[PDB]
Amino acid sequence: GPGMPEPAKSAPAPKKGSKKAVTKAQKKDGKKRKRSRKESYSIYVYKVLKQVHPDTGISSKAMGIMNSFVNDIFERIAGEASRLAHYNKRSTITSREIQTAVRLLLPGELAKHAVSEGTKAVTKYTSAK
Amino acid sequence: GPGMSGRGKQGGKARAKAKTRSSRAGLQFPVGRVHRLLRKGNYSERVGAGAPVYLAAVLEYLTAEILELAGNAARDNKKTRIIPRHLQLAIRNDEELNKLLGRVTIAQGGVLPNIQAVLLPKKTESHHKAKGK
Repeated sequence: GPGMPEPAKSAPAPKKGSKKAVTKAQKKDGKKRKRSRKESYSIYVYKVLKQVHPDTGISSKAMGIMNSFVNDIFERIAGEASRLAHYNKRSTITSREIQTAVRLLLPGELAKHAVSEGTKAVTKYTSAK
Repeated sequence: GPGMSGRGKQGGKARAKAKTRSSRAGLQFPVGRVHRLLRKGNYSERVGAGAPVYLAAVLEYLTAEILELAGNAARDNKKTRIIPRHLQLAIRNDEELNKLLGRVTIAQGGVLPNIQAVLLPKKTESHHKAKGK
């Protein structure tokens, strides 16, 4: 009856979105008309340069050398991750074996940057598109 | 007055093009290609989805100290851009950059700045005056 108090209701549950139709994905493999530069270490060359030294640019030569410098240790990291997978009796490299492979090659503060703060930085890569 | 009539013959029309997708075109991001670069490298049988992401974080730091010291060398030499001569200096003059580039150097047995005591060889007993006749 109307003399009784109305009980406290929860906030209304949001309506579920309709099933969006999955369209025909256009072929972006082997494309000739792109603005993306050939995917290489150049990504971070400009990023960390502008972050630390906003007043200072870089040459195409110096960029190419920094890419080579990273590749020479990246090859070793891949080799160590492969070695770890072999000792762990795996056919595949894990998302953890790569961290250890880097740590083994990078003594002292180099692992604190590349591995410890590297693992903290994963949150940025998952949150941002 | 009256308009001109169309030809009585049928067909000969241009065929209608297929309708384009309703879904909007996304931007190209690089980490999905880094996954394929790891596969092309053939490091193992399958590449985990997190592997190129975690390696991208590693890669950023792998030249961060190179960029820092090369940019310091550029500022010191009053240059507008980093050039190969700044890398020749920065690499050779810093042992952590010698570790980042190529062959990893041994961390222990590194030279300390404070003068260490010279470890003298164990001296033999000095020849005392021999007893004469």
